[PDB]
Amino acid sequence: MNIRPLHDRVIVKRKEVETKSAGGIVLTGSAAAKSTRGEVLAVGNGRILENGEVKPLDVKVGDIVIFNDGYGVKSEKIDNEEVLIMSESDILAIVEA
Amino acid sequence: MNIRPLHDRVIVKRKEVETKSAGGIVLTGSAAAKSTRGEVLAVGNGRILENGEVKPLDVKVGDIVIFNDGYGVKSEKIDNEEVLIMSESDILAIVEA
Amino acid sequence: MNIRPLHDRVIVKRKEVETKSAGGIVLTGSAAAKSTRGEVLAVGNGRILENGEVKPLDVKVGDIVIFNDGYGVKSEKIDNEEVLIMSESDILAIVEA
Amino acid sequence: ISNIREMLPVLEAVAKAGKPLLIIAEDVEGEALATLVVNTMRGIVKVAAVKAPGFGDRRKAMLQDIATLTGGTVISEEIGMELEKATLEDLGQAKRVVINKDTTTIIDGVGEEAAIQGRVAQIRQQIEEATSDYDREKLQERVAKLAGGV
Amino acid sequence: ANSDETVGKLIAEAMDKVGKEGVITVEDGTGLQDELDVVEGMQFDRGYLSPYFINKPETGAVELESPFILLADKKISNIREMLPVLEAVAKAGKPLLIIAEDVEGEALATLVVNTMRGIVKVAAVKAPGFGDRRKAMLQDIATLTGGTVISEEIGMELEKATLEDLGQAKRVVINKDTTTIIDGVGEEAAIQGRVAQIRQQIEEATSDYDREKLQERVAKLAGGV
Amino acid sequence: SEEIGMELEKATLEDLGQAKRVVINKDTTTIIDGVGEEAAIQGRVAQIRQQIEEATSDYDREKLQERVAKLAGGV
Repeated sequence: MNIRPLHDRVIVKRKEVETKSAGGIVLTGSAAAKSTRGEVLAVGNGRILENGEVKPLDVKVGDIVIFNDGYGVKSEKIDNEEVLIMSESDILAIVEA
Repeated sequence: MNIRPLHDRVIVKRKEVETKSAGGIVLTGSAAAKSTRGEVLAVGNGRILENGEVKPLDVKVGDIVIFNDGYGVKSEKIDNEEVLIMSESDILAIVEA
Repeated sequence: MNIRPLHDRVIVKRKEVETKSAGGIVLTGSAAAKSTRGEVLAVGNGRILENGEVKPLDVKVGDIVIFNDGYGVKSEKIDNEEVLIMSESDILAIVEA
Repeated sequence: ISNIREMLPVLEAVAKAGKPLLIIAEDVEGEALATLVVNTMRGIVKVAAVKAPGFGDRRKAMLQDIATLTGGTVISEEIGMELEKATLEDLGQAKRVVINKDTTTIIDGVGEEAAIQGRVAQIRQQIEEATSDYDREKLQERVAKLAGGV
Repeated sequence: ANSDETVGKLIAEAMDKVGKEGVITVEDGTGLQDELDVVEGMQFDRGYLSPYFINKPETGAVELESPFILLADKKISNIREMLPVLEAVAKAGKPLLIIAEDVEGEALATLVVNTMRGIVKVAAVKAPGFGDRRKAMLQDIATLTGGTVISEEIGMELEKATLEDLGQAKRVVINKDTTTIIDGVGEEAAIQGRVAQIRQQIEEATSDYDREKLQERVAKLAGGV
Repeated sequence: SEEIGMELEKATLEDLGQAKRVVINKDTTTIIDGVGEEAAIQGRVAQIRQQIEEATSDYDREKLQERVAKLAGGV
């Protein structure tokens, strides 16, 4: 037992804070670039909006994702390590192309 | 693998910042005209609003488009290059006439 | 190719700024009367609100219209000339009587 | 001159005609000045920009006198002339213009001599009405710049 | 000097080294004995921005061998402007001297991280004086280095500069007070055209106090102070 | 420090110096006998001493003399 996302909810680890060697060259100082890239840890059941039969979420555990660092997006420790909790809709995207 | 738009979401490249030779004549200085024209890079599945059967988005990859530079419209690097992420409804239009 | 309105969207040319000879008599100075009258240029498909079968918009190309100069109403160049982009509902009316 | 956004159709028109240009206005904003520098430097239009002389009513009067000399029109809000609605017929012309860090000088207008004399006669009549001797001298300079020399 | 032979010979020697363009100045001396200090090349009275750049701590100072020099108008707000130039210079491999009117904390701290850990060898210094004479002296510095002054007025983004748009010198040396540059890459004929422009404005100089400041600018470009 | 780009959160026990004893009062702090290498101390003393020879302010030259004295010798 950790704790489990509800309906419409996803849990992810933020990849980095700052991709520190800029371009692959310059070693950046304090830039504040909390990474837009996350990676999926848990996925909460399905979406239970709209009364009828429950829809599976289109994200899955193992996915590498991008999300909005918005008001809805929360962060807390799994064990002792910070991970982020949000809705499928505060997520923007999953590994294409 | 890049990362992929969700349901109702579209990814586009902004064409220019400033159409620099005004009218085709005058070479404009600092005007701040971040172009209203984009061009489609990826299209996220369909729209999953309203419970029932999923609707395909009416935009497609290869399209040249106009969008609102609004609150909903986000921007981030594909590889090292900035591209813009938004809903079908924050998009205004696709190449008519 | 110009660019095309989405679902629920309409494109129009604003008729005048200032109907300059007031009453047909007095030649008005700087009054700021950006005309409430527009004329239709393009009409985006139909309205795709509410899941089921798609409804045609009740406006058409060639129509002379009145709209609200509100927050929703955007303006941009077709070729080099400013025209206005909005929803069917930010439009108020089409040529009666 | 707040923006190049006002300036555009005149800039298109003058560049297309091909002649150099002198911009008189009460001030020029950073966007406007920087854009003019980009156009001159890279060769699109040959343009000089200078500030209007003195202040208030005598600045307005001297700008009309400058227009009478050049054979041009003064663009103002009072006449209801948008900068955006000016054309190349609405610009005066001179044979040569020369400008320094301190001083501006214009050599030999296109303005009609009879119009110049009508405007000189107006200015001269107000000399005969001049209660302030200090300002009468300033009226004497305006007659002298239009006709004769200082 | 009322029959003071030492004063006479010191001035004869100084006029010797500085040249006709060169300016000789008088200051309170450190000791009982008179001394003469002659500097050739482009020296000006602005120090190193941070002490972390010190690559000669036994000289108390920074020395950079064959550097590119970047001249910028206004403030360096971020490394976000700096990036493509930083990538380009690092990839080329040469040391670098940053001239700008100021450097912001994010920019200065990032430069310290890169120098300290060895990625790029970079010194940062502040522009001399204020207003129009700072702008003029920055053009003179660019003429000496054989470089381009990056400014908003010319419409040059810092982000759109390239390595062709940077001047160069044989050596640069910098202290806590003073900056000095040894032997430009700027073309001698261009230097003389710019000297001739500056010299012509000496002949126009109503303020004698500012005429001296014009004399220093001619002297720094050609001759010594 | 921030200038070197060192987060307090990213420091380790290798990045802390050490002394044999430390003693502290309501006014005064004193440290007895460092772990710092003597050659490094002398290089840093030599840097400080060279700036004494450059010191235009006699008042601040005394303050440079105290820094040399605290590092080597006593006050």
